[PDB]
Amino acid sequence: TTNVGDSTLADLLDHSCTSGSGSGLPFLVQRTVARQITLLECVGKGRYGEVWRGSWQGENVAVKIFSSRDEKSWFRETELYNTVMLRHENILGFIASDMTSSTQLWLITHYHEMGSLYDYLQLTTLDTVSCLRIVLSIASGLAHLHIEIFGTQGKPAIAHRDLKSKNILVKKNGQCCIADLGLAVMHRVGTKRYMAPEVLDETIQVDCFDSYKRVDIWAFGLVLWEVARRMVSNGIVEDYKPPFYDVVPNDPSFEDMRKVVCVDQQRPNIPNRWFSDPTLTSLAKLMKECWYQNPSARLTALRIKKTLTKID
Amino acid sequence: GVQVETISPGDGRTFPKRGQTCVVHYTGMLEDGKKFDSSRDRNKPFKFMLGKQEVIRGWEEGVAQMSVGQRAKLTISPDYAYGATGHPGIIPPHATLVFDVELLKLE
Ligand SMILES: c1cc(-c2cnn3cc(-c4ccc(OCCN5CCCCC5)cc4)cnc23)ccn1
Repeated sequence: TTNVGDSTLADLLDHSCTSGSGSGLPFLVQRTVARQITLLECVGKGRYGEVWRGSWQGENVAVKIFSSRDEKSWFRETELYNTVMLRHENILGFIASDMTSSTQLWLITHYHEMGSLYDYLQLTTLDTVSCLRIVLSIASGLAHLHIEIFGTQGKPAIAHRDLKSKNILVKKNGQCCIADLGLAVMHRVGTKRYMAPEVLDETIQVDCFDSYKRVDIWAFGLVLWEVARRMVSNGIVEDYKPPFYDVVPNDPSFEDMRKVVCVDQQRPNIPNRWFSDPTLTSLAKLMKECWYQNPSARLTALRIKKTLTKID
Repeated sequence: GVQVETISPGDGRTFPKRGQTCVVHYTGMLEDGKKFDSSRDRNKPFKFMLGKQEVIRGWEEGVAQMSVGQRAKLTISPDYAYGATGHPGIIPPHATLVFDVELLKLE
């Protein structure tokens, strides 16, 4: 029940920047809000645990309740958001983390009722404007993760390491935001389907931060392909498929992927109908420059954002 | 568990009970004095209801031992704070915490 002085989450999130004070609510407030949330309905579930829609004082929140198998993701995700000021409109907005009590680990964030891009693409087709808006916003979120910013207001470079359409949410305004920083590195292993060749054949230069950024870029190219399939041109559109759907089984093994990507050197196929639309011709070219076997040759996140901004 | 060092008296008569909202100002620090949070830095009083487990156990016992107006320094051992786990990237594992707390008002 409401009293004079109460704040909404927007107010609580806003008065929260003294350098070192984190992306979410004030550190002592996180627990109190966590324990005042009513959980309502389960909206996702997987090897990571479950996401619930909850409410706090009349507002929707998402609560991720981690499975015991994936506690290190809770710790790392919570540490990243508490240590760093990571606030961007294309990165999922962190609110609070809490452990209860034989023990539940919670990460509470903004709730996106449209759900994941993965589900979004299965339930709808896209036009030029909405396709570009989706892939640009992902590019922007990812460029922001990758960029080091200095000063009292700043953040280190961050690589994600498990970019996939299931870890992208759709906002009501039709832009997306990247979620799930449980594997992120600052300057469990990735989902196998989206692993870059250097991860699959373990030649990744594991002490060069740029290696991890280039792993993100590979995955980002796969997501573009997923998204571009669903843009209609001349009445034609491809059915939603995940990357490598035709050459690896569901839940592919590390070995299945390595054979396809590294030994046989396969890449997702570019539909020929795309070459008669200028935006998909451009997205086609963007994709291919994310999929060089030489990780150094791949486009940066800032360049993709720049290139996508010009297609318009 | 939790030590209460009075820095300035309250009324010595109005102590919070079950179902009361305590309105406080706080500055939380690590054992060596490093500030990790303060409601004074943002000039927004913090509120919690006693007997709902909304706060770490040390805060709940410690503030229950204070009377309105009182400022006191709470030294809270990890079993009554964030335990083995801490709070990643802010409170380390096995942290003793010192909170400077003023009981402004009950509601
Ligand atoms: C990762 C993701 C999230 C997250 C934030 N918002 N959010 C929203 C969803 C979401 C997923 C699916 C949704 O579908 C809505 C309709 N379905 C219908 C069938 C079952 C109930 C809901 C709605 C919302 C999933 N995850 C999140 C939070 C933390 N980590």
